[PDB]
Amino acid sequence: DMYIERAGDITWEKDAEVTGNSPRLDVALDESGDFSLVE
Amino acid sequence: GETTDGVYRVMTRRLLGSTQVGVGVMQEGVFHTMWHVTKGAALRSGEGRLDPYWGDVKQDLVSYCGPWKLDAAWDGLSEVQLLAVPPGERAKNIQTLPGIFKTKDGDIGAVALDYPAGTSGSPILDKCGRVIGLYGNGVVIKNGSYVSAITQGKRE
Ligand SMILES: Cc1cc(CO)c2cccc(NC(=O)[C@H]3C[C@H](N)C3)c2n1
Repeated sequence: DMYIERAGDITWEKDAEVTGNSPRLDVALDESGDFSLVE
Repeated sequence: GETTDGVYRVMTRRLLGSTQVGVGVMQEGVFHTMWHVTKGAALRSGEGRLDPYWGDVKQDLVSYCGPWKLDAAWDGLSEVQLLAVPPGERAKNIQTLPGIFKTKDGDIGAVALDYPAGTSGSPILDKCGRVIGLYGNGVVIKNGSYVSAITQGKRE
């Protein structure tokens, strides 16, 4: 049986760690809401 | 229960100790998370009970106490912030320029950041602080690394 606890406000934080790339991906979405790579 | 706007952890005791299964957003009295986190189960906010109101397994979204409220969209150009809330660890912004999921039905923002599954439901923000979608439904690429979609609902 699941419960929720607060973890913060929702705010943009200037000089946060900038990271990760920007890939363009061909994907399909099935009826179970799972994405897959088209190839 | 606590209805203050903000980001929350989704906890269960049904397993060993207390386990973080996901994350969500409280806005305008409605709690927003991903369907695979709760499976549409009711939630507790202290002594308050939260009852599912809307949900769609294909969108992998669900809302509690009212209709989906978050209607902000990636502009297609700007960097975003993932407000990650990992299990056992403090909330932490991570700035990134999102990639693209190309599908037969149109193009979706994507973020290339790998976090634990229990981070699912963490929101993604624009520069004005508005939630443009939730993290936790995506794909594993040639490498072995994870890429989440930017998943956004419709506000009626
Ligand atoms: C294999 C894997 C890995 C990570 C991190 O490494 C994940 C991180 C967050 C969410 C996941 N799950 C999903 O994308 C959806 C697919 C279902 N609807 C749940 C993750 N799956």
